[PDB]
Amino acid sequence: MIGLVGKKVGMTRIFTEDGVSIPVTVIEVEANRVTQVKDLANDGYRAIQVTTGAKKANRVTKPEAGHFAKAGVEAGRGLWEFRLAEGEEFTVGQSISVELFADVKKVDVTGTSKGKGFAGTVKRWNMAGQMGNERVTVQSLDVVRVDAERNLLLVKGAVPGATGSDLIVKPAVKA
Amino acid sequence: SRVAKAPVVVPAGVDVKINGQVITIKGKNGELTRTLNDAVEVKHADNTLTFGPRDGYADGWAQAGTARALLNSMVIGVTEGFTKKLQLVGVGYRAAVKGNVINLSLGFSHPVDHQLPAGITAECPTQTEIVLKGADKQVIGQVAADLRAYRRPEPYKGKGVRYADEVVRTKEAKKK
Amino acid sequence: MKVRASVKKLCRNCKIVKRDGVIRVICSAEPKHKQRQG
Amino acid sequence: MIQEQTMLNVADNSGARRVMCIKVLGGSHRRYAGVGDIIKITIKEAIPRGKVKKGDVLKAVVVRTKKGVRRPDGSVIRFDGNACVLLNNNSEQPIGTRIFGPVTRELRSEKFMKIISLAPEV
RNA sequence: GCUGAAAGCAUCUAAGCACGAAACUUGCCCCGAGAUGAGUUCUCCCUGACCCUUUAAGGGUCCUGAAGGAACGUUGAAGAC
RNA sequence: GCCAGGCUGUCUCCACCCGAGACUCAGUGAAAUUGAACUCGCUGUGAAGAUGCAGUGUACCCGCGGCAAGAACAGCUGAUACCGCCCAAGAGUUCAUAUCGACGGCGGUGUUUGGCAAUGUCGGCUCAUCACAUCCUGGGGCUGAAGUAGGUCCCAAGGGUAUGGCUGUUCGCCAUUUAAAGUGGUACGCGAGCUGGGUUUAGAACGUCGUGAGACAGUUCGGUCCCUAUCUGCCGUGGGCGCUGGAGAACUGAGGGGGGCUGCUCCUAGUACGAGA
RNA sequence: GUGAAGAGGGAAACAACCCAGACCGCCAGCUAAGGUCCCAAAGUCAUGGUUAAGUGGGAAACGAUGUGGGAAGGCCCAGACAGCCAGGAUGUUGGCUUAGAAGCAGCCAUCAUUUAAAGAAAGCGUAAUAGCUCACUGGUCGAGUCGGCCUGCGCGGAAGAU
Repeated sequence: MIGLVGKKVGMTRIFTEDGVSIPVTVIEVEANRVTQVKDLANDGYRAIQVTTGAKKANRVTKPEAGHFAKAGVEAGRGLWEFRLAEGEEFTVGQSISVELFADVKKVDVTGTSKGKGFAGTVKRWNMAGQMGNERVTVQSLDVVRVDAERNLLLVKGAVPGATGSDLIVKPAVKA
Repeated sequence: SRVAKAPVVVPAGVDVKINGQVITIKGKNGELTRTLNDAVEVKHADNTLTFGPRDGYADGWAQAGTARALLNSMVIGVTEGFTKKLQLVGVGYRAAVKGNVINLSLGFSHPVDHQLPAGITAECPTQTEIVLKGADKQVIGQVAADLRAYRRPEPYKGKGVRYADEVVRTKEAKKK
Repeated sequence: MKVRASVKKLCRNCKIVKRDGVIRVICSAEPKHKQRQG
Repeated sequence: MIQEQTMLNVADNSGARRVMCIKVLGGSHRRYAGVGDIIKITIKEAIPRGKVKKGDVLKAVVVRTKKGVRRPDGSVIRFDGNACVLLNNNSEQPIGTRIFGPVTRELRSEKFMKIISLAPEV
């Protein structure tokens, strides 16, 4: 349906009752309120613009400050878009929590891999060029635990990006 | 040519509308439309449908006969119901029919369902052998094509007997 | 099936059909006599 | 972990002392084999009189691995070396009725139901 | 392949007229409006004056210097620069 | 002169760390080459692979770090030889083409033998591109298909299409796996990319020819593997400009990047039924 | 003859293919080969025919069944071609190699009554039976139909170059 943007914190192991160690990646998912709504009539497609974080007033460009003021919400650290699946729509300022992912069991994570210097031909292809800092998606990941009251998200395996890197989690298209 | 030079009697209760190339046939069974080829200028000719090809077409006579044949068929169908039609089905394995779905087990490990194209006078007089009817007129387009494509009582073993009421062939079996 | 240049009626039950610009021979008795390229 | 031309120990009373690996099976274009995988090995030393003779080439399975294997809880089983027991294509029941050292719990395969009984030391 | 004549039998087709191979393309992921055809949407900022000429996509003068960027410092899991 | 054993990243696979260069700042600074350049890909022709000739398509202008894709060997003809086809005697339990198919004719090839008269040449490594005229994943037709397996034909290039001993070897034989371990063009691809295993730049060595320098598809050793790759092409990233008052963000999207592999078992299931097998 | 030692135009490029021998200058007109959809200048020009396949816009020898036509030939309202609501009855379960070939394997005749009409027999399937068709014969509609030659082109042949 619709995904949310979060911040990567770290990854560790979670022990099940039966005694199985499972890797989990920690994602802090703040309530991503909606700033603008795009529709077929005006914008040509259905979408919603979500924002997260918090920027200082002195560190926010006046155009961005006005844009956030129009939506009547505090200025975030960035804006992201998610295409609707012809389902229920949303309204400006509608905060979205992690409760949506509490009943999905399958999520896909997109983000920017850690930047690296030039990698030789053998190192890259196994042509040589800079690696990292490009969008990459890993799909078909299962959410282990969800903490709504703490804005926490755990998924199995590893996700692109280092500590503090922003990532996007969306419902698993494949199934 | 020979088919074209054959006026087709249209009995009472059948309405024929000739909107240029468009041919509309109505009757007891229901509505029926068929856009005819532009090479034929068939005259309405109440109580008949005399066909005369338009000048300037080499394919005029064959097109006129092609029209005549199925125009007569459609007329005597809308008056009685697809004179020129049948069907064939009761499909030789564990199966059933309900609503607009014929559920089947044609030699597969999973059921195969053929969608009934919005209208069918389904029946099951006997278990499994070839038969069916005319009432469905235009909705009978193929229908049995999916039934035979999945399996056509393989013409070696006869593993599962034919269809609704009549017969089908087979010859000798080794492996099941 | 046969794809020879020349197609002829091997038996009585052979019919010549021009399909997609190709002259084929269709036999209702034995499929073996079916040849594609005319 | 076992690779091509790897030294394996002996964990049976068949009389073998040193066995060498010649080919690796269990997967097309496979470079490594696991503990629960079949390998092709030969014999370097044999007892004076016995069923096993020098030069024989036959299947075998690794019971203990120097690299070790992982566990769902994070535990790891590690040994001082690699131990392998010879297996035959026909009559899979190995001649050796006694196995030196312990064994892991991954021998619950269909073909390894007769070996769990042996190796009393776990 | 349901009906099926032309050509009282028949036929994949002439006509009412549907399935179907992983073959093909979408669908699955990423770059992409320098796409000069230079795309769509939101927001923010400027609301002065005078003179001259070859009198109009004109020029110059005094004041003004908006948002934003760049300039420099700490630097980074970004980086040859 | 030989054997057995211990012994290291030579490799499966490379992983990480310390110095000197590679990159930037401040100054010194020369050459090989140079007719002039506003120095694109493909098709066609050309003293015969065209950045410069005809056609077609793409590309805003200028920089930076990069992998290096840029007589002997390689003109006219085709008897010879190979390839595909047509007819077709016959084999096939009767039935020429399910499968082979004798005697014949027809065309294409420059893949052998042939006839006329400073372009560094066979291999192995890296790197690949393209047609199917398909080895496989294959489906679809015929079957002498009472079946998987299969015997033969239409299409499919989307993808895959080995390891070791004899050769320098192309090729071929052998053993083990796989789904197969494909056919060919790319100067019988690729030496201003990597080594030269014999041949075939320069040296010298042995036998022969000539008094002589020298020569030998007679045979070993090693063999600058020459050319500041200026420049052509491509990955990445920057400086300027335009999108028409200026600016910060979020994106639709014309097009473009590459992958569509697969073994075993399970329940289905000793299932369809089949005289049984 | 050309180039050598002749420029220029056409054949998309091109020196041996076609037209054509440059004294100089003109923003004049008429021609040769070649063109008159555009690129790029000229007829989307008139009449008579071929073409349904982009063959034109690449191909030989050799073999047929498409239209346009020619010579014609056979059967045809005492009604032809395709047709079939109707018939295909009886010994000929045959002697013969009796294992059953009975027409559907062969030695064999290849006869004979009903006859508006039927053969001691052409296909499908049965161990052979049996059974369904076709040769011909009754009835309606019915007018044309069938096999080869000549050919210009459509065709095979035919598979051509990142």
